[PDB]
Amino acid sequence: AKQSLDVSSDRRKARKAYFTAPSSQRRVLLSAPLSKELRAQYGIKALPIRRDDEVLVVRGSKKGQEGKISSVYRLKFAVQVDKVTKEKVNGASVPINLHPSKLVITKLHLDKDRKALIQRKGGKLE
Amino acid sequence: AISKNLPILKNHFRKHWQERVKVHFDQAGKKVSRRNARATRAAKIAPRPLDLLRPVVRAPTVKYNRKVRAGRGFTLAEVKAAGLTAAYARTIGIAVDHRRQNRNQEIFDANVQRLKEYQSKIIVFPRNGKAPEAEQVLSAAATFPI
Amino acid sequence: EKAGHQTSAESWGTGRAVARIPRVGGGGTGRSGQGAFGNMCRGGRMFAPTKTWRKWNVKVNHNEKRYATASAIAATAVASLVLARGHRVEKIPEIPLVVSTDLESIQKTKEAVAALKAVGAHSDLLKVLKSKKLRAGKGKYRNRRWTQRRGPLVVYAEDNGIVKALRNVPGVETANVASLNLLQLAPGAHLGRFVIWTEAAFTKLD
Amino acid sequence: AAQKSFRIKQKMAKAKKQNRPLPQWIRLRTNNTIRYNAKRRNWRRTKMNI
RNA sequence: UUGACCUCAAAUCAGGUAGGAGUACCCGCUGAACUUAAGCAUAUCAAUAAGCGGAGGAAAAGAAACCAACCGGGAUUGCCUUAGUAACGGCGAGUGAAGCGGCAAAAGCUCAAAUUUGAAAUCUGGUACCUUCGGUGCCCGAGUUGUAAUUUGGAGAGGGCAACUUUGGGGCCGUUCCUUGUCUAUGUUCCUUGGAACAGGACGUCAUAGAGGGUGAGAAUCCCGUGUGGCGAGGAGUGCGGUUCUUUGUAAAGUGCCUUCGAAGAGUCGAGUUGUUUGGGAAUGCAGCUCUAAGUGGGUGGUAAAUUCCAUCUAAAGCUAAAUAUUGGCGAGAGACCGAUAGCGAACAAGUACAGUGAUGGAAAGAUGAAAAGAACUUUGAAAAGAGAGUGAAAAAGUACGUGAAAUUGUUGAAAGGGAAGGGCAUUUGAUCAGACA
RNA sequence: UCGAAUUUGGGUAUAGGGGCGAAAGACUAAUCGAACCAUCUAGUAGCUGGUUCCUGCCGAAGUUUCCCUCAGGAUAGCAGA
RNA sequence: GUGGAGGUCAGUGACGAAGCCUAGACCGUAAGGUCGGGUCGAACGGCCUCUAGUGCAGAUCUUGGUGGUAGUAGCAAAUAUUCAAAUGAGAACUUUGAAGACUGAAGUGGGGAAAGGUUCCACGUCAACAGCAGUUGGACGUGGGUUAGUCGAUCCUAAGAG
RNA sequence: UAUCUAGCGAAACCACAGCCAAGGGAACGGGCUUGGCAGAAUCAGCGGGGAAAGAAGACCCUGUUGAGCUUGACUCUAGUU
RNA sequence: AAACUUUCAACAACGGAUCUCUUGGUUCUCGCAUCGAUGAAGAACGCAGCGAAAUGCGAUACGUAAUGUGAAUUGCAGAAUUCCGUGAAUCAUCGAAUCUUUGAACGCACAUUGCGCCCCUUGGUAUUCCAGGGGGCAUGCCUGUUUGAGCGUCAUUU
Ligand SMILES: [Mg+2]
Ligand SMILES: [Mg+2]
Ligand SMILES: [Mg+2]
Ligand SMILES: [Mg+2]
Ligand SMILES: [Mg+2]
Ligand SMILES: [Mg+2]
Ligand SMILES: [Mg+2]
Ligand SMILES: [Mg+2]
Ligand SMILES: [Mg+2]
Ligand SMILES: [Mg+2]
Ligand SMILES: [Mg+2]
Ligand SMILES: [Mg+2]
Ligand SMILES: [Mg+2]
Ligand SMILES: [Mg+2]
Ligand SMILES: [Mg+2]
Ligand SMILES: [Mg+2]
Ligand SMILES: [Mg+2]
Ligand SMILES: [Mg+2]
Ligand SMILES: [Mg+2]
Ligand SMILES: [Mg+2]
Ligand SMILES: [Mg+2]
Ligand SMILES: [Mg+2]
Ligand SMILES: [Mg+2]
Ligand SMILES: [Mg+2]
Ligand SMILES: [Mg+2]
Ligand SMILES: [Mg+2]
Ligand SMILES: [Mg+2]
Ligand SMILES: [Mg+2]
Ligand SMILES: [Mg+2]
Ligand SMILES: [Mg+2]
Ligand SMILES: [Mg+2]
Ligand SMILES: [Mg+2]
Ligand SMILES: [Mg+2]
Ligand SMILES: [Mg+2]
Ligand SMILES: [Mg+2]
Ligand SMILES: [Mg+2]
Ligand SMILES: [Mg+2]
Ligand SMILES: [Mg+2]
Ligand SMILES: [Mg+2]
Ligand SMILES: [Mg+2]
Ligand SMILES: [Mg+2]
Ligand SMILES: [Mg+2]
Ligand SMILES: [Mg+2]
Ligand SMILES: [Mg+2]
Ligand SMILES: [Mg+2]
Ligand SMILES: [Mg+2]
Ligand SMILES: [Mg+2]
Ligand SMILES: [Mg+2]
Ligand SMILES: [Mg+2]
Ligand SMILES: [Mg+2]
Ligand SMILES: [Mg+2]
Ligand SMILES: [Mg+2]
Ligand SMILES: [Mg+2]
Ligand SMILES: [Mg+2]
Ligand SMILES: [Mg+2]
Ligand SMILES: [Mg+2]
Ligand SMILES: [Mg+2]
Ligand SMILES: [Mg+2]
Ligand SMILES: [Mg+2]
Ligand SMILES: [Mg+2]
Ligand SMILES: [Mg+2]
Ligand SMILES: [Mg+2]
Ligand SMILES: [Mg+2]
Ligand SMILES: [Mg+2]
Ligand SMILES: [Mg+2]
Ligand SMILES: [Mg+2]
Ligand SMILES: [Mg+2]
Ligand SMILES: [Mg+2]
Ligand SMILES: [Mg+2]
Ligand SMILES: [Mg+2]
Ligand SMILES: [Mg+2]
Ligand SMILES: [Mg+2]
Ligand SMILES: [Mg+2]
Ligand SMILES: [Mg+2]
Ligand SMILES: [Mg+2]
Ligand SMILES: [Mg+2]
Ligand SMILES: [Mg+2]
Ligand SMILES: [Mg+2]
Ligand SMILES: [Mg+2]
Ligand SMILES: [Mg+2]
Ligand SMILES: [Mg+2]
Ligand SMILES: [Mg+2]
Ligand SMILES: [Mg+2]
Ligand SMILES: [Mg+2]
Ligand SMILES: [Mg+2]
Ligand SMILES: [Mg+2]
Ligand SMILES: [Mg+2]
Ligand SMILES: [Mg+2]
Ligand SMILES: [Mg+2]
Ligand SMILES: [Mg+2]
Ligand SMILES: [Mg+2]
Ligand SMILES: [Mg+2]
Ligand SMILES: [Mg+2]
Ligand SMILES: [Mg+2]
Ligand SMILES: [Mg+2]
Ligand SMILES: [Mg+2]
Ligand SMILES: [Mg+2]
Ligand SMILES: [Mg+2]
Ligand SMILES: [Mg+2]
Ligand SMILES: [Mg+2]
Ligand SMILES: [Mg+2]
Ligand SMILES: [Mg+2]
Ligand SMILES: [Mg+2]
Ligand SMILES: [Mg+2]
Ligand SMILES: [Mg+2]
Ligand SMILES: [Mg+2]
Ligand SMILES: [Mg+2]
Ligand SMILES: [Mg+2]
Ligand SMILES: [Mg+2]
Ligand SMILES: [Mg+2]
Ligand SMILES: [Mg+2]
Ligand SMILES: [Mg+2]
Ligand SMILES: [Mg+2]
Ligand SMILES: [Mg+2]
Ligand SMILES: [Mg+2]
Ligand SMILES: [Mg+2]
Ligand SMILES: [Mg+2]
Ligand SMILES: [Mg+2]
Ligand SMILES: [Mg+2]
Ligand SMILES: [Mg+2]
Ligand SMILES: [Mg+2]
Ligand SMILES: [Mg+2]
Ligand SMILES: [Mg+2]
Ligand SMILES: [Mg+2]
Ligand SMILES: [Mg+2]
Ligand SMILES: [Mg+2]
Ligand SMILES: [Mg+2]
Ligand SMILES: [Mg+2]
Ligand SMILES: [Mg+2]
Ligand SMILES: [Mg+2]
Ligand SMILES: [Mg+2]
Ligand SMILES: [Mg+2]
Ligand SMILES: [Mg+2]
Ligand SMILES: [Mg+2]
Ligand SMILES: [Mg+2]
Ligand SMILES: [Mg+2]
Ligand SMILES: [Mg+2]
Ligand SMILES: [Mg+2]
Ligand SMILES: [Mg+2]
Ligand SMILES: [Mg+2]
Ligand SMILES: [Mg+2]
Ligand SMILES: [Mg+2]
Ligand SMILES: [Mg+2]
Ligand SMILES: [Mg+2]
Ligand SMILES: [Mg+2]
Ligand SMILES: [Mg+2]
Ligand SMILES: [Mg+2]
Ligand SMILES: [Mg+2]
Ligand SMILES: [Mg+2]
Ligand SMILES: [Mg+2]
Ligand SMILES: [Mg+2]
Ligand SMILES: [Mg+2]
Ligand SMILES: [Mg+2]
Ligand SMILES: [Mg+2]
Ligand SMILES: [Mg+2]
Ligand SMILES: [Mg+2]
Ligand SMILES: [Mg+2]
Ligand SMILES: [Mg+2]
Ligand SMILES: [Mg+2]
Ligand SMILES: [Mg+2]
Ligand SMILES: [Mg+2]
Ligand SMILES: [Mg+2]
Ligand SMILES: [Mg+2]
Ligand SMILES: [Mg+2]
Ligand SMILES: [Mg+2]
Ligand SMILES: [Mg+2]
Ligand SMILES: [Mg+2]
Ligand SMILES: [Mg+2]
Ligand SMILES: [Mg+2]
Ligand SMILES: [Mg+2]
Ligand SMILES: [Mg+2]
Ligand SMILES: [Mg+2]
Ligand SMILES: [Mg+2]
Ligand SMILES: [Mg+2]
Ligand SMILES: [Mg+2]
Ligand SMILES: [Mg+2]
Ligand SMILES: [Mg+2]
Ligand SMILES: [Mg+2]
Ligand SMILES: [Mg+2]
Ligand SMILES: [Mg+2]
Ligand SMILES: [Mg+2]
Ligand SMILES: [Mg+2]
Ligand SMILES: [Mg+2]
Ligand SMILES: [Mg+2]
Ligand SMILES: [Mg+2]
Ligand SMILES: [Mg+2]
Ligand SMILES: [Mg+2]
Ligand SMILES: [Mg+2]
Ligand SMILES: [Mg+2]
Ligand SMILES: [Mg+2]
Ligand SMILES: [Mg+2]
Ligand SMILES: [Mg+2]
Ligand SMILES: [Mg+2]
Ligand SMILES: [Mg+2]
Ligand SMILES: [Mg+2]
Ligand SMILES: [Mg+2]
Ligand SMILES: [Mg+2]
Ligand SMILES: [Mg+2]
Ligand SMILES: [Mg+2]
Ligand SMILES: [Mg+2]
Ligand SMILES: [Mg+2]
Ligand SMILES: [Mg+2]
Ligand SMILES: [Mg+2]
Ligand SMILES: [Mg+2]
Ligand SMILES: [Mg+2]
Ligand SMILES: [Mg+2]
Ligand SMILES: [Mg+2]
Ligand SMILES: [Mg+2]
Ligand SMILES: [Mg+2]
Ligand SMILES: [Mg+2]
Ligand SMILES: [Mg+2]
Ligand SMILES: [Mg+2]
Ligand SMILES: [Mg+2]
Ligand SMILES: [Mg+2]
Ligand SMILES: [Mg+2]
Ligand SMILES: [Mg+2]
Repeated sequence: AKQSLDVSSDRRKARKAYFTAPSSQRRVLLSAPLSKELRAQYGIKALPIRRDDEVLVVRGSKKGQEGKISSVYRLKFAVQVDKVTKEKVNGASVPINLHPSKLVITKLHLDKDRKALIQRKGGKLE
Repeated sequence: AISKNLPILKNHFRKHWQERVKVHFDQAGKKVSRRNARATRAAKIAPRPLDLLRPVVRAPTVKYNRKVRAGRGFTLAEVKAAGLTAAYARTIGIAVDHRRQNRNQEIFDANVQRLKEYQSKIIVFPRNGKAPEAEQVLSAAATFPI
Repeated sequence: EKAGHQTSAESWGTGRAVARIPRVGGGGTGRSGQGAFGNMCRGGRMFAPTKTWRKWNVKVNHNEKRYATASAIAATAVASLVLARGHRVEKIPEIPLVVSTDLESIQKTKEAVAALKAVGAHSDLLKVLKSKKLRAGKGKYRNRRWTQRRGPLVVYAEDNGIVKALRNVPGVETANVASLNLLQLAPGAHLGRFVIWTEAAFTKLD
Repeated sequence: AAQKSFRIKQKMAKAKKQNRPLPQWIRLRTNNTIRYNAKRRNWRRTKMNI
């Protein structure tokens, strides 16, 4: 139940905000949940995906697969795992587009900032 | 366009009236806005009480002189007789009317006693600093009904 | 109000083998020549276009109003009307359903639901939930997307956390005796809302 | 015409430069939506009116 | 001869201000006709549209030359009402206010006319320094053809007498207000259908969070958010809460009594006439021309005049918040609203493309799929393409792309037809089908 | 008709109750007994045309009177409820 | 019978909603209602109420789409064409050579003003266009190209503007 | 030219349509009634008919509809005296 | 009997109705007060490694400076030194700048990339001519500064 006078339940206002969201906003929209292990490891539930993270597809056809995020394709609202790809007729390979909400994070890529973030949310780390 | 046994009506709609229709859609709006406006004035105004002291007054004409009714301000005579000056009575939340004249003793004693009871039932904080928080009674009209 | 009328379109008069609506003037665009203004023309003004000074609200006599809500309260007893209204109430102690005043002071949702269940509301809370449907109409994309049933009405005397504990459970509505609203006492003008009266509230009724 | 002002020769220059087909690479962009050049002009079909 | 004064000039003189835009709402000017009157000229539309000048966040109005006639009221604005009334009106058609009462908001004042005359006490500019929205010193200049203090009708001023009572200007930190940043619950466990589970079943958890959107199909618990709170950042500012430094002062103000006074706006008020306007009627406002006052005067008192009274304000100079307005602008929350021939003309490279000498006119046009996975390769072909293949859940989705009606068309099948066709009741024949037996 | 009251380019002036007219109401951008553009404007229309589902019950008038009335109104009458 | 709104049936649905098709079935006097099958792909209905931008054959109705007409009218002004080679998938129409003709310097020749604005030139090239065609083009694609003390403008004045 | 061919390919118009005689009928029917009759599918011509097509009759009347123009028609007006 | 015409159906055409969609429209309400000579609004021409347009910008040209984020951008190429970092980004924010030709539009004109004047400076043997660089010159009005005009007019000279 919305209660502030500055949230809008308007379904049109929302969809516009999502599709027209700027790159910086999509980073946080493209959040993946950490894996069971990593969650008790960091006291933290999920994190904005980033490139050299390690991930396991826990939904869809590529259920079970895993790999490193090759590129975050913020434009496409889609993340690409280099290891999860299509071959074509002409043999050629092509990335599949994956969504962070259907992935799980297994090994983080830690920055000075990536840590301070985990601590900003109230986590612990190794 | 005259027919049947109907009362002759006078519906003045021959100018471009549809141009000047005022629907008070903002009726609930402006009440919410008026309530908030007073809740801010209340808080700006320290423990002072939103309104000023109004006098008794006998309503004009042969139709309303039975009733008595809050007037504008207290006349220079009543203010003096009740023992204070015009200039100061204003800073004490008392409304003074330089225009009203006193011709009726009854009303006169009435308002001078109205000023006594007002003075006796307020407290005027010092100019210094202290500001001994004493919580606002909100009207004054309600406090000293007519 | 300016819709349909953003044209300087004239009739062509008769004598041109073509019907005599106003028509767009000029050339080079294929709008040029098309019927205009008319309520039967593509692009025209509509017939008797809607206006904001339509009567929206309605005056009901204050007293007729009370009679209505009084009556709506009266029938929150009468087991049959409540059943006939939806409202799975076969397994409740009695009607009216008066509950301990300790209900008004419950702060936490899970503890609230758990008592509602304890006193018999279980089946009705389940009617909602098992009933949420995608609204059939175009309303479904006009901020009226889902749909559901109406749960019990919990009437309190003093709000001490109860209104916040229940707010987020589907279908349950809370109300303060001194108020009381015909729209909840009789949703969609059917009588017999399942009401759980706190005891404090029950006595204040009188 | 055949001995013009710079203002006119300039307008024609900007004209020329708009008379080109679509740069085909655009057709490939994500969410691309432009199919052909819909403002293409031709000297013997639509005169530019100075 | 030299120095002023008055009035008038010039500078690429020192510093500034005006234009233009926009215009929803606001202050003015100007100003129709369609229309209504079943004709029409007065009237009406309308003191409206078009035209012109000027402002603001509001504008304007505003501290009574007011309303009244009462036991009187007491700036303005606005609502509810007064009232479709008083009144105006080829008294036709039509028109049409105000006082009182309730309410919203409230707030009050300052010039002119005075001898500072034992001291122009006042002020722009330059300049140096400073604690720079400003202060100080100094110097030009303004100003006596009057710049300050004092006073504003409610008063008030000069005398004389008698007593009390009261304060100014800074720092600095908060709060307040404005802009902002970040963080803050709970399943992705099993089974089934599926290309995809976000679907049904099973077992759970959170809930001051089951608003909403995203994600391969209806997702509280997958993601972002929501709820509740927490931690910050940058501003503004004298509202007020704290503090703290200067004492501004031989300063300024309030009140009682006695005495003398008591200045109060002119080509204006007013009057004639003309025109316009108004419900305003022997004339409601406004303007033009002519006439033009007074001081126990002047104005008003909704029927002209003469006389006598009475009531009531104080014009011809001025400022001022709120309640009020708002089809514009900036930012937000919404809807028993429209759903691509609808809704704004425009959901799209739409005020586009196109037309016109120009003023102007002004369209059409959304949807493959979860994903291009947008068809490798073979074969026939000059090519486009066809045929295989291949992708896909599906090509009964192939960038002619969701569904894909109708008119209309090709093919196939059946049937009828000697100047139309189609229809009614009825039955033969052919085709086709329900139900009921038990 | 064809050496001039000749033909013609460019520039320039005249603008809508106005222009220009060796005069035809001619010409004034395919527009002229009053140009084009927008707006007042959804101008008015006693006249013309159209006015969208089913069934059930009842069921007319073209006559009276007055009308600048005679292709229209009011009035009574007939009709339904 | 339709669009939307309150209530309810814990209604239907990706194991196929809505829609569309169907000289198949059934209910109603009728407006209509129900079902089967096929196509289809994400929503939708019954009942009590509420609500209106709520029902079409017509309006020389609005917008869009489509016929009969009909392979029809027609593609006849400007004297006119022909033989071969080359190219090309393809040649009445391109290119070359040969012939026959025309305009007949008051030009169908050689330049310019106004107007266009790249049509000029080259290379490539035929989906549309050039009312037969096309290998050609003023088409399409891709490039190149306009050199000034003396040629113009710029300066002057004209009617006139201001 | 038409006409036959190859390529290219419109428009008007269209309630449904297309054989007559008489009758009656809104007083000149393709349809209705009674007769005559009546056989696929077609090409070139043709101007009898389709009261053919082309424009909501310019004539004529009606409308309490206009407008250009005139005048001792009503009512005014710039100007002028 | 074909053909042809007609009717029904299946499959294929034509056409885009229907159903379901919706970053749009429409209406209501709340909050707020900010264009311009410090050159606005509007116009023109330009600007990317590969752009015609839309959007954005101005020869510093899909951007420069700053600040927050904390690793993209992505149609292709690309740089690679930018990933425990004064640091990715077609990011957000925006307080600093650049801001052609114009426009109230201001040296004059303007169907002209037309024609003057002044100052500083540089080169050409140059205060004077030519060329490059910089900075300037519209109108009305107010206050003041300076320089003036008039038997308008006061005094003061010998
Ligand atoms: Mg929050
Ligand atoms: Mg966030
Ligand atoms: Mg986070
Ligand atoms: Mg991206
Ligand atoms: Mg995705
Ligand atoms: Mg009657
Ligand atoms: Mg009215
Ligand atoms: Mg009218
Ligand atoms: Mg409003
Ligand atoms: Mg309000
Ligand atoms: Mg108040
Ligand atoms: Mg009294
Ligand atoms: Mg009274
Ligand atoms: Mg204090
Ligand atoms: Mg309108
Ligand atoms: Mg119009
Ligand atoms: Mg026609
Ligand atoms: Mg139309
Ligand atoms: Mg419309
Ligand atoms: Mg209408
Ligand atoms: Mg009632
Ligand atoms: Mg709980
Ligand atoms: Mg659930
Ligand atoms: Mg439902
Ligand atoms: Mg709906
Ligand atoms: Mg729907
Ligand atoms: Mg529907
Ligand atoms: Mg030339
Ligand atoms: Mg043009
Ligand atoms: Mg031109
Ligand atoms: Mg100067
Ligand atoms: Mg202006
Ligand atoms: Mg104006
Ligand atoms: Mg007028
Ligand atoms: Mg009108
Ligand atoms: Mg009338
Ligand atoms: Mg009339
Ligand atoms: Mg009439
Ligand atoms: Mg008339
Ligand atoms: Mg009227
Ligand atoms: Mg008038
Ligand atoms: Mg009006
Ligand atoms: Mg106007
Ligand atoms: Mg203001
Ligand atoms: Mg402003
Ligand atoms: Mg205000
Ligand atoms: Mg006064
Ligand atoms: Mg008053
Ligand atoms: Mg009356
Ligand atoms: Mg009347
Ligand atoms: Mg009036
Ligand atoms: Mg009125
Ligand atoms: Mg009152
Ligand atoms: Mg004040
Ligand atoms: Mg004093
Ligand atoms: Mg003074
Ligand atoms: Mg599964
Ligand atoms: Mg979904
Ligand atoms: Mg979805
Ligand atoms: Mg659903
Ligand atoms: Mg969701
Ligand atoms: Mg949900
Ligand atoms: Mg939840
Ligand atoms: Mg949630
Ligand atoms: Mg969550
Ligand atoms: Mg800031
Ligand atoms: Mg006065
Ligand atoms: Mg006179
Ligand atoms: Mg006037
Ligand atoms: Mg009178
Ligand atoms: Mg008058
Ligand atoms: Mg008097
Ligand atoms: Mg008198
Ligand atoms: Mg009085
Ligand atoms: Mg003043
Ligand atoms: Mg004022
Ligand atoms: Mg608005
Ligand atoms: Mg709201
Ligand atoms: Mg909104
Ligand atoms: Mg549209
Ligand atoms: Mg349509
Ligand atoms: Mg509609
Ligand atoms: Mg349109
Ligand atoms: Mg869209
Ligand atoms: Mg568009
Ligand atoms: Mg335009
Ligand atoms: Mg355009
Ligand atoms: Mg187009
Ligand atoms: Mg689709
Ligand atoms: Mg489509
Ligand atoms: Mg898709
Ligand atoms: Mg798609
Ligand atoms: Mg193969
Ligand atoms: Mg094969
Ligand atoms: Mg194939
Ligand atoms: Mg499937
Ligand atoms: Mg399918
Ligand atoms: Mg296929
Ligand atoms: Mg499909
Ligand atoms: Mg394809
Ligand atoms: Mg399709
Ligand atoms: Mg025959
Ligand atoms: Mg039969
Ligand atoms: Mg049996
Ligand atoms: Mg005239
Ligand atoms: Mg005229
Ligand atoms: Mg004139
Ligand atoms: Mg024309
Ligand atoms: Mg005229
Ligand atoms: Mg023209
Ligand atoms: Mg109409
Ligand atoms: Mg008539
Ligand atoms: Mg008529
Ligand atoms: Mg009936
Ligand atoms: Mg009968
Ligand atoms: Mg008469
Ligand atoms: Mg008559
Ligand atoms: Mg008739
Ligand atoms: Mg009668
Ligand atoms: Mg009867
Ligand atoms: Mg419905
Ligand atoms: Mg469908
Ligand atoms: Mg079928
Ligand atoms: Mg069938
Ligand atoms: Mg059946
Ligand atoms: Mg049937
Ligand atoms: Mg049945
Ligand atoms: Mg079926
Ligand atoms: Mg089926
Ligand atoms: Mg289906
Ligand atoms: Mg779908
Ligand atoms: Mg339902
Ligand atoms: Mg109903
Ligand atoms: Mg309708
Ligand atoms: Mg019909
Ligand atoms: Mg029908
Ligand atoms: Mg329809
Ligand atoms: Mg139809
Ligand atoms: Mg029809
Ligand atoms: Mg009909
Ligand atoms: Mg039709
Ligand atoms: Mg046809
Ligand atoms: Mg052919
Ligand atoms: Mg032929
Ligand atoms: Mg011919
Ligand atoms: Mg020939
Ligand atoms: Mg010859
Ligand atoms: Mg050969
Ligand atoms: Mg030939
Ligand atoms: Mg030969
Ligand atoms: Mg030869
Ligand atoms: Mg010859
Ligand atoms: Mg010659
Ligand atoms: Mg010759
Ligand atoms: Mg020649
Ligand atoms: Mg040449
Ligand atoms: Mg050209
Ligand atoms: Mg050349
Ligand atoms: Mg060539
Ligand atoms: Mg071809
Ligand atoms: Mg061509
Ligand atoms: Mg051709
Ligand atoms: Mg061809
Ligand atoms: Mg080319
Ligand atoms: Mg080129
Ligand atoms: Mg020369
Ligand atoms: Mg020159
Ligand atoms: Mg002049
Ligand atoms: Mg022939
Ligand atoms: Mg032959
Ligand atoms: Mg042929
Ligand atoms: Mg041929
Ligand atoms: Mg032709
Ligand atoms: Mg045709
Ligand atoms: Mg018919
Ligand atoms: Mg027929
Ligand atoms: Mg016959
Ligand atoms: Mg016979
Ligand atoms: Mg006969
Ligand atoms: Mg006939
Ligand atoms: Mg016979
Ligand atoms: Mg034959
Ligand atoms: Mg024949
Ligand atoms: Mg004939
Ligand atoms: Mg014919
Ligand atoms: Mg005619
Ligand atoms: Mg007509
Ligand atoms: Mg006339
Ligand atoms: Mg005429
Ligand atoms: Mg006469
Ligand atoms: Mg005469
Ligand atoms: Mg045989
Ligand atoms: Mg059928
Ligand atoms: Mg379509
Ligand atoms: Mg639709
Ligand atoms: Mg969708
Ligand atoms: Mg909306
Ligand atoms: Mg709101
Ligand atoms: Mg570009
Ligand atoms: Mg871009
Ligand atoms: Mg920028
Ligand atoms: Mg780039
Ligand atoms: Mg690096
Ligand atoms: Mg940094
Ligand atoms: Mg940065
Ligand atoms: Mg950015
Ligand atoms: Mg620069
Ligand atoms: Mg800029
Ligand atoms: Mg100039
Ligand atoms: Mg220049
Ligand atoms: Mg010049
Ligand atoms: Mg030098
Ligand atoms: Mg030298
Ligand atoms: Mg320069
Ligand atoms: Mg001066
Ligand atoms: Mg001087």
